This record gives sequence, C-alpha cells and structure tokens, in this order.
Amino acid sequence: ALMTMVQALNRALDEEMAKDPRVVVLGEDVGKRGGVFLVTEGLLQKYGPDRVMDTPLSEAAIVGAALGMAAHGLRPVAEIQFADYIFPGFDQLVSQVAKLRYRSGGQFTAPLVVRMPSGGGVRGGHHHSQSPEAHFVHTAGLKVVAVSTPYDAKGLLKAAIRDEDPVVFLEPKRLYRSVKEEVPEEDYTLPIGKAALRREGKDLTLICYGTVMPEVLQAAAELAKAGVSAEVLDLRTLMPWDYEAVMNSVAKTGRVVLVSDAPRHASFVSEVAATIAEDLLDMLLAPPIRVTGFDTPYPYAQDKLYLPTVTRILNAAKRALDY
Amino acid sequence: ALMTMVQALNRALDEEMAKDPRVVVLGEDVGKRGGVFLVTEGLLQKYGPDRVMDTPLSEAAIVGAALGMAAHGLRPVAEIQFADYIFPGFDQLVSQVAKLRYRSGGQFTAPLVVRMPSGGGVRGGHHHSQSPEAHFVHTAGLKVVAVSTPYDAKGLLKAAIRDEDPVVFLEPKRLYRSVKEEVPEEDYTLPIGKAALRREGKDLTLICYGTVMPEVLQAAAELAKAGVSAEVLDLRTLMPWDYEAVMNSVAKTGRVVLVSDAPRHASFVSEVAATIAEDLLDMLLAPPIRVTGFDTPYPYAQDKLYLPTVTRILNAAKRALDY
Amino acid sequence: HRFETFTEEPIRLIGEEGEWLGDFPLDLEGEKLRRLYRDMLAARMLDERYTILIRTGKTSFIAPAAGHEAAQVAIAHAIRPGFDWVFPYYRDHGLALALGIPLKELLGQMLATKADPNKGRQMPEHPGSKALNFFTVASPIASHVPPAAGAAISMKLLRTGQVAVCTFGDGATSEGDWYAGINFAAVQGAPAVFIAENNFYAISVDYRHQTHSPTIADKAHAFGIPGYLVDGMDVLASYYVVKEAVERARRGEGPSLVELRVYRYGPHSSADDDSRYRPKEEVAFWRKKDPIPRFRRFLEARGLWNEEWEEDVREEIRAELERGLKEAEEAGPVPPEWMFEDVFAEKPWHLLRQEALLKEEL
Amino acid sequence: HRFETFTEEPIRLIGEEGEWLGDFPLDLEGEKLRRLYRDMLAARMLDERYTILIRTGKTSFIAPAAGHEAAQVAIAHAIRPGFDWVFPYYRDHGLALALGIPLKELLGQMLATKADPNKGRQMPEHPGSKALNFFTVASPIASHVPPAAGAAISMKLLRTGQVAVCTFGDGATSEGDWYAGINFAAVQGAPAVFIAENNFYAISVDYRHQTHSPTIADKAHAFGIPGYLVDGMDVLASYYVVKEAVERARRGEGPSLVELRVYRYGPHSSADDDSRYRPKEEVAFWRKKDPIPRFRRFLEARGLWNEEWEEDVREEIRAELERGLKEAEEAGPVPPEWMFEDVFAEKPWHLLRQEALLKEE
Ligand SMILES: Cc1ncc(C[n+]2csc(CCOP(=O)(O)OP(=O)(O)O)c2C)c(N)n1
Ligand SMILES: Cc1ncc(C[n+]2csc(CCOP(=O)(O)OP(=O)(O)O)c2C)c(N)n1
Ligand SMILES: [Mg+2]
Ligand SMILES: [Mg+2]
Repeated sequence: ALMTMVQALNRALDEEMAKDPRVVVLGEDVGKRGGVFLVTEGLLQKYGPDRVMDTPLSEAAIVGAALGMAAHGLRPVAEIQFADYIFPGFDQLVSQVAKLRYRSGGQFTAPLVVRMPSGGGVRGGHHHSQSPEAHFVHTAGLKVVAVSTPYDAKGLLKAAIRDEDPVVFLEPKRLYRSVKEEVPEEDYTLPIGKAALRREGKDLTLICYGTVMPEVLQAAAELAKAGVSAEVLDLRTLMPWDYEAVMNSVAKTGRVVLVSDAPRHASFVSEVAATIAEDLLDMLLAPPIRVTGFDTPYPYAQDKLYLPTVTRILNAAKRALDY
Repeated sequence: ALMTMVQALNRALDEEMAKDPRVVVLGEDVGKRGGVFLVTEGLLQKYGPDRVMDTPLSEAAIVGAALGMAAHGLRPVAEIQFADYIFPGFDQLVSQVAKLRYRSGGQFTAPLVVRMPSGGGVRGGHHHSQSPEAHFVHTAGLKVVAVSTPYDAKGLLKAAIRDEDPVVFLEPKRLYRSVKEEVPEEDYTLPIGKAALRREGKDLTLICYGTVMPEVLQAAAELAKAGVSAEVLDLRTLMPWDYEAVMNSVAKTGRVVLVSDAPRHASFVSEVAATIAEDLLDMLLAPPIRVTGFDTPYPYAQDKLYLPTVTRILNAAKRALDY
Repeated sequence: HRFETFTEEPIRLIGEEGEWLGDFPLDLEGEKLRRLYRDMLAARMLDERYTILIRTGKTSFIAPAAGHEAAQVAIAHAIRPGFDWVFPYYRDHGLALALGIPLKELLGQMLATKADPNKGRQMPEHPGSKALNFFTVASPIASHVPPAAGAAISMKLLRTGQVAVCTFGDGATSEGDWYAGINFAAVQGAPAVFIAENNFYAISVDYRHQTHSPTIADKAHAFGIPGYLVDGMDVLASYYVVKEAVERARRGEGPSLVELRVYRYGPHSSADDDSRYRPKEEVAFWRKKDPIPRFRRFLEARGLWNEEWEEDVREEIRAELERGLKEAEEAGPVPPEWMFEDVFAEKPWHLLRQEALLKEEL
Repeated sequence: HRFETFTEEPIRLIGEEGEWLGDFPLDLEGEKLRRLYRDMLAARMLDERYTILIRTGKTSFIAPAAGHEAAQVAIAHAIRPGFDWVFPYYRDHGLALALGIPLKELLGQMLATKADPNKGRQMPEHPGSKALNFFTVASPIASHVPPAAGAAISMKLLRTGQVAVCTFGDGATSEGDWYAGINFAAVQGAPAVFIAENNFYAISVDYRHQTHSPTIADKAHAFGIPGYLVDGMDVLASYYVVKEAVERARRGEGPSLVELRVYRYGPHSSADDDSRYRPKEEVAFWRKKDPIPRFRRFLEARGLWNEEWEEDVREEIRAELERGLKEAEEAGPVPPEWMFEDVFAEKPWHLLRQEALLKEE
C-alpha cells in the first residue's frame, strides 16, 4: 500500500522494535507527542517509557547518552529535532561516537542511529533548513545516509538499526508527506553504501540525493522533452558513497552535474566532483558542474531561491551539454 | 628581527593591544602561564587581568563570551587550546558567531578572532593533531586563515584583529619554533584572502598551506634537482581563498597537486580541486591530484605515516607529470 | 532591601485581594503602575493579533506569549531601554514591545518585509534591534546565554555601568551552553541577570522530565550566585526582584538567576497543539492566575483603574497595532539580492559570483 | 549509617595521628586495609616509573597522578571490577591499576606497542579495557560524562544491577557536557556516580578562576541529587563515601556527585611546568598531606604495618613493574596498516584505496 515517508519511517521503527527489545528511541518530544513530525507516533503507547523516552533539552545529552547506551547493550535510535541543532552535541558526535571503535582498538562499539529532519523548501530560516552532512562525512567513523523516498526511508532505516557502525540518518522534512509511494509491509532492508538509479539516461549524469530530488527529477523530465536523456543517480548513502555507480554513470555520459542544497564550500558534492576529476578526467566531455546551496546562512525570505530550482539545475545541464 | 612563529604571534598581540585598549585576550591558561605554547607570554604582566584573562574550562563559554564581547565593544582574541577542542564550543562558533551579522541584517557584528594551534606531525594522536578548517570553511560567515611562516603569522594576525569579520586563525603547532625568519618590528599587516608564491615554476603547481609546507617545499626542491620546475603556492587564507592566484598558476602549468594534512573527504583541498576542475577543465593536462590526511581519526603510533611525506607528494607529482 | 534567596514559596507582592505583601514600601508612582498595566494589555493584544496573522496567512509562525505578560513587562521596566542590553528568545515579543521596539519592526520581522531591520533573514519570532540593544534572537536553544555573559564582561571592563539581562524558558536550562555561559559570568562577577520564564514545559516535555532539581532557582547553587523563585504572574514581584538583581549587577556584585513562574496559555507554537499533552484542568487552574486581571484588582483597590480608562487604553492599543501592521506591510518584500548581503561586511569573490548566478534566473 | 551531604568541612575518617574518626565502627578487615595501602603504593610507584619512561624517551606524555592515590584506589575498591563500569580520564592510571588492568596493557598503551589493547591509536595516558569495563579515555574534557550517563541508563533499563562510576577533574565541571550529562542521568534516576578528583587546578587555572561555587559538591543542587565534600587524601573517607553513593545508585536511588579533594604533586603533565604558577607554601602545605604516609600511620597504630613489610611490598611492586614493561616492549611495534583498521567494523572502498596508497610507500 501507499504511504508517506513519515509512515514508512514509523513502520521501520515499529518493526525493528518488535524484533529487538534492545532497540530504543530517545529525543525531545518523541514520546507522548509522537514527534514534532509524528515519526515516532504511537511507539510510546505500544512499547512503553523504557523503550521510547522524552529527554531533557540537550543534544549533547541525547547523542552522548545514546553512545553510552550503545556501548553497554542497547540499540538506540536518537532523534535531533532538526539537523540544525546537532551542533550543541557536536563534540559527543565527533569525539565520542565517531572515534569509539577506533580509539579503543575495537574493544568498544557504537551501534546507534542519529536521525534528524533536514533541508529547506519549508521556509525554516537559519535553523529549520540546514543540511550539515558535510560535517559528518568529513568525520571519519560515521556512516551517513540521506533518504528521499518512502521506500528507501523504511528499507534504509531498518538497515541502519541493524548496522553496528554509528549512522547519521537525514530525513528531508519537505519530503515527509510530499508523496505517497508503495511501501511493502513485509520485512525488507536496503543496502547502505549503494546508490539508486532513479532514471536511466546516456547524455547527462545527474548526481544528487535528499532534499533536491524533486527539482532534479523534474529537470530530467524537462530535458527529456528536448530529446536529452539524463541519468538520475540518488546516492542515498553519503558515507561510504557508491563510488562504482557514480564512475560507471559518468564514464557512460561523459558529463555530470551534481546537485545538493547544502552550502557550496567544502561540501559533500564538492568531494564527489573532485574525485570524479581526479579519477575520470579522461572520460569527461565537460567540466563537472555543481549546483548547491549558496555560501550564506539559510535565508527565510529567499528560501524559494536558495534551494536549487529546476531552472538553476537546467542552466547547469545546458552548460555541461553545450560544452 | 629574526624570530619564531610564537615570537611573531606574541609580537602581533602585544602591538595590537598597545594600539587599541579594546583588544583583549581570553582562553585557558593564557594569563600567568603565558599559554601552553607561550604565544601570550608576558601579556598579562604588561596589560593586566582585565585584558588577558584565564577562563574556565569551557570552549562554549570562550567562543560565546568572545562573541558577546565583540558585539558590545571589545575586540577579543579568543584561544582554543587545541583546534581539536573547538567542538564543545561548535554551536557558539557556527550558530552565534558566523551568523550574527547576517541574521541581524547587519545590526550586530562580530569583530573577534579565534586562535588555535592545529595540524599533526607532533605525535598528538586523536586530539592534539586535528586540522578542522573544513568545518569552518563550510560555515558561511567565517573567514579562515592558516599561517606557515613567522612573517605571515604577525602580519595576518594583526590583519585579523583589525578585520571586523570573525576570523578563525589556525597556527600549525609543528611550525611554532621550527624556524627563525626575519620579521619587521615595525607595524605592518598582510592581506587576508591573498596567497603567497613560495616558488615560481612552469611544470607543476603545488597548492598547499599550513602544516604540510615543510614537506611540500622539500618536494619542490627535490623536483628542481631532477629538472622539474614546480610552482609552490601557499594559500594562507582558506576563506575567502585566492581564486585568481590559483587559476593563474594552474592555467600556466596545466598540472596541479593539492596538499594538506586534513582528512580527505569534504576537505578544503577537495573544494579547491573541484573548483579547478569546474572552471579550468580546458587548461588541465593532468587530473587534479590530492595528497591529504587519510579518512581516519589521527593515529598516534602511525603519526609520521599519516602526515603527508615528501615521498607521498613526489609520487603524486610524478603521476601528474607523467599523465 | 534584599529579597530572600531560594525560597520554598515563590515570592509574591500582590495579594489576591489587591493588597501589598512587601516587606518594604511600594515606591512606584501611580503613573508608573498604570504603565505596567498598559504594557501588559498591549503585550496580550499583540499576541492575540499574532493569532490572526497566522489565520490570515500573514505570518508562517508564532510562539504564543499569553501568560508571560507580567514577567516580560516587568523585565522591560526593570532595566533602562536603550542603555542596558537584552538577550531574549523567541517567545519574548511582549518584552520587545514593552522595551520600545516599534511595532512596525516587530511585525515587519513577522512578515519578512523591508520594515524588518533584520531584513527578513530568519523565520518569524526572531526580532532584534540595535537601537534598543535587543540582541537578535537565534534559533538554537540557550545559544544566547554565553554571548550575554560576554557582553556583560565587556560592560564591566569598559565601565559603562550597563547590565545585560538574558531570558530563556525552562527547557533552555538543560543545555550545556546555558550552564557554561552562566558559570563564566559568575566567575567574572559580570553584570548579567539570567531570567527563566518557567512555564513548566519545553514544547511537550514537562518540567519533571526536564530536570531533577526541584526548581530552576536551585541551580544558582552551582555557580555560587543568588537564586530567586518568583511568582511570574505577579508583575510587581517580577519587577522588584529583577530590578534588585539588576542593581546588584550594576554595583559590581555579579550575576543572579531569577526564576519567574508563569504559564503558557497558548500552544507551544502555531506548529504545535497544546491540547495534545496538557490536562485542561491544569490550564484552567493557571487561567485563573492571569496576571492582567490580578494587577487590575491591585490598581482598582487604589483608585488607579476604572472601566472607562480600560476601554480608552485598549482602543489606543488596537489603533497602534493597526498602524503598525499597515506600516510593516506597505514596506514591501525584501529584494532577492539581499540574500547575499551581510554574510560578511563586504561580499567576497565567491558571493559576487553566486549573486550573478542567481540573477541569470531572475 | 550514612554521610552528611553538602558539609562545610570535607568528610574525614582518619585522624592526624592515625586514629579512626568515624561515628560507626570500622568494618574493614585488616587484610583489606593492607590491600588499600598496597594499591596506593603500587599507584605511586607506577607514577614514578612513568616519570622515568619520559626521561628515557620510552613514552612521549604522562599526566602525574601523585597525590590522587587515596581517591583512585578508594574508587577501585568501592565498585565491583569487571561488573560495574568505569568512565575515567587521563590521570586515572592509578585507578586503572587498582582496578586490575594488567601493567602490560597500561604500559603497552604508554609505549604504543601491540600489548596495547587500544592498538597504539592514541597518545599515552589513554588506557581502556573491555574486560574491566574501563571505557577508553577520550581527550576532550568531560566528553565522557554524557556517555557514562547513557551506560547507566542502559544498566537501569536492562536491570543488570550494575553501576557506572565517572571520574573527572575540577576543570571538567566547567564544561557544558559535564552539566548536560549529569542532568539527564539525574532525571532518569540512573545508577551513575559522578566523582570529582579536585586538585584545585586545571593545568594553570586555579579553582577560583574555574568556578564561583564554593565547592564542586554544591553543584549537585542543580540536579537535585546528593552532593558530598570529602577529604580525598583520606583513603577511608573516600572509600566509604564513594561506597555509599555506589550502593545508593545500585539500589535504584539515582546518581550522586562526590567531590574528592586531593592535590596534584607533580606538574599538570610532562609538557607542563608546574613551578611557574603555584606557591611553594601551598605545595609544601599539601606535601605534608600525602595520602600514603597518612594511611601508613593509621595502619601502624593498629599493628597492620611495619618497616619490613614496606620493604617487601616495594620490592614486589618494583619487580611487577619491570615484568610488565618487559612484556609491553616485547609485544613489538604496531603494524602501519593498523592505522586503517577499526574506523568502521569493515574497511570501506576509500580506506582500502588509501591503505594501498600507503603500502606503495
Ligand atoms: C538546540 C535546540 N534544540 C531544539 C530546538 C527546538 N525547540 C524549539 S523551542 C523548544 C522548546 C524550549 O522550551 P523552553 O525553553 O521551556 O521555552 P518555552 O518555549 O516553553 O517558553 C525546542 C526544544 C531548538 N530551537 N534548539
Ligand atoms: C575540551 C577540551 N579543552 C581543553 C583541553 C586541554 N586540557 C587538557 S587537560 C586540561 C586540564 C583539565 O583539568 P582538570 O579537569 O581539573 O583535571 P586535572 O588535570 O587537574 O586532574 C585541559 C584544559 C582538553 N583536553 N579538552
Ligand atoms: Mg517552557
Ligand atoms: Mg584539576
């Protein structure tokens, strides 16, 4: 049956919690309220306060406690109300969570998940729109996943919960209820570290993920009207990203445009772009072009313009095509 | 006069403080102790506890209070004992400092400087070796400077103190007393945002900064002996970086190798590399090659293997030259 | 005079019958007392106007402050607007109004028009004014606490004689930066007053699940500074206790932590739903504690209030609101280009390139 | 019997002349009392062996714990090693030793040899042991407090009957994460005991410039939990108070904050210069409070110590140190490739590539 991303995420949580008593949920307003976006709705009622717990208003406490719980015996799925608010608990994330296995020679592990809504397209201003994935990708020891469809949301969240490595799970808030897709109720997982081919093409490769998918997909549609077949590749996992899928697509088309709503400088798409250039220069028929968020804090008034538009993506595609 | 980087930095602070009563220094152990690296030695005795203040052990307090002081009327130079410890005060840096001017429509400003020792090569393990500049460059609103010579240290720190925009000033600790260079006693500043050509050449461009300079210059010297003329460009300012200086060199040589000890993924050099590929594809005779720190936490035992070696840099140069 | 610290019972000055309970004489002239009342009505009416702005789609977000009037107006009058500094949070629009910030600017920010001196950079409920030293609201909870401490340290070092007041809710007291900032201010004996507008909830998380200390005032023990528990629905108790803390700071005796117990009558925000976690029984109990009718009785018992004046004040306020909204709206939308302004004092090469890029699309 | 919370004067049980000052009768057998002394001597001698390792260049960094022996040894004995969890910081090698961690592993980590179960990944003074639930030391001050709270919450939810003890210095109490972590543990009524080894200094910054609360114990009021002020140079006072807090935690009554007042006799670290910010009058005043001679006098008055036993114990420890160091060194250097292991459970494509790149070197 069809369901939104919120429902798929809720289902994934419900399913894993029923399967493993060790799986617990913690964060601000996740219990009684069921989450500010209702992702954890009904879980407290079904599993109890010792499985779903509202925490004090401290991201350091949430992330850090989750790390301790994971190291001792639980499988915590912590929630940071908005990706923008991970910073108060940033040291816990980069100094404790990310480095635990490494610094302890593998003696201690962190089987935990930190999920958080992210991205703009919802007029969130400075702290209700950020996409901080670059900060996580840059930190060795953290797996990073950003979903864009209900089907992936359920499959990848279940995979993250089963994965023993710490996973930062980003959920583009604009996509929480933007569409109802078929999501099997049957138990299934999706592979972390693997991209998903949304549309096959041979004239242009469109590398993207999360928040910008709607515009990227419509841009490909517009291009199709002009006889241009764009291959759309949703990376899904940002760390470790699907090196092979990316290079295979770029080798085929010879031209690539990478899209994300995260700020340009030292962004994840910049990493992929630099890697394509370093490894596939000989296959490039045009320069790798990046369409990203601007290097400014996220603006409220110009929210509509900060987030890459179909036009902005198309202009970059034309540039790559006419090169 | 001839002096070490520590002396050059100390002189810069002394001078700016003698020139402007608003300039104050704050941080852990900066007072009586004179700093764990002696950068603030003698300042307390000369200017008093109300201008050189030891603070409680809190990076959020240091950075946040510094932000408050700057907004009100002082010109603080905050010190984070090790760049590795900026994280506990990360939200203050990226949410309050970086966005103050923007979020207030310019009503409030942050004329503050955040100094911090950084870089590996000193057997500092996980937290006495990090180079987190990427985190800062990715944050809109922060100027980022990383010096590598005593001359630049004094000139750019003085410049930062005079700059009204928030500046994160990184000082590669392995270079604190590694050499004694001529540093004018007279007052002088250097331009933030301008690279420095260390060596002119036409066969290869070596883009680098901070920590890795010793090995890069050494590699350049060795290439010379082999008949290879490499151009060495010390960026100095990472944000905003010298776009023109970079493109002019690469356009001329046609081949570039970027070096840094910071982790590869979503690093600052990855940003520069991606930009070169995007804007100068037509001028590239070889792929942009990046020699960076590995995507692992900084290891203690393998300290000298993690930091880019002359050999590592030379191997990259050979790949670029033989391509 | 010195109020008692860490009292088990919140400090009150207004008897339920309108009697004065102070252990010192009331020294506020009738004119000043009526002004406190006037500002509370204005704050309440602004809040009710906000509800309408949400309905009519004029603003996309509001944080109901109804129930916080006594606390917010008291704070605004305990300091010197334009001289002392204020580090508020999103629910302080009543304080902003009482402080003197033009409705045009407050509403301009709510509507993101050019009337907003903050240039529509953030979402609604993020006012800020250079003129009145109202540090622009930031979204991360308690992130403004360390800066407040810093501003106060600057005031001390520069000998300006100013004080910095910092307001926050109960949830904010759980953040590490809240603790870290106040600790530094205390160690430096900085002129900062930290005030909690405790409504017993952080969206849906109640006080009991927020912290284990019986009160927020008790936390002051962790800094070695005085802590006060006050009836935040009592405008006089709030005014005098905060004022005393302000004077203490001004004379160089260091910071204080003042807990003003109030109640949030409306939901957490327009994006929330109050009746989704609070017993209508608790809401009703606190509804009988509305600070407005309570102070009205106090003024009435002193010949300082009558129905005619009441109606006169309300009509003047609604006219100010209408005029304020009109000015804010006629200001016009903020230009798209402004998105690249104020990141730095001047736009660097990359921002100029990005601005040119956007223009291709406009 | 219980102990008074938030006392004016720090709790003490050992008199100046070695007499027992407790209200209750001493209930520790002579054999256990001798063990406490033995472990303090071992800790002190380990600290002195570390000083030598620096001089010979065998290790690049040490954090002198001389002066903290009573506190650290008391903590090791107040919990159940191998059952309860410990979240220590860099200066707790005395606690690690008394807890039972093999000298081979401690020295292996100091020398970064394969004897280090932590694989020489961090600089010296970063021990960690899975077997003894000794959560590997992390450098950022107080960063281990929230994790400690989390493990305690897990112990509670899983009803393991375990307790988590978390140690830190006075400077650590100024960090936001310290406060945030304890606050959450308190709200959850988690079985965690937070213990401050207060030596009145955070490198060069003194207590007065660290916090304005007269004591660290007073900070407990911010969490609504019991706070105790203890004479950390008194191994018995430290043992009993920490023990009481641990039992309270174990029976489900929530966390406590115990302040153990001690003194750091050596410099902050081998990279520090003590004699540059501390008065000789203060240092002299505290050297006269060394916990070792103090407990020695207590034992002697009870016939539990004699000069001959002291000689024998010291010889035993001396030999244990040499044997441990030998085993640590004999383990050999950690392989260069280990630098790419344990970042994740398995090496992703980028680390495999980076490993291969290094091999060429
Ligand atoms: C660091 C951070 N985490 C989470 C949020 C989301 N959030 C916004 S308001 C709020 C409630 C805070 O409550 P309280 O401080 O009691 O203030 P009140 O709204 O009750 O007056 C939360 C959790 C945020 N803005 N910042
Ligand atoms: C977040 C952070 N900031 C700074 C440092 C550098 N530093 C290392 S030890 C230390 C002193 C801490 O003192 P205290 O907690 O009192 O412990 P002690 O060394 O006195 O036992 C400091 C500031 C650090 N490790 N982490
Ligand atoms: Mg509240
Ligand atoms: Mg200390």
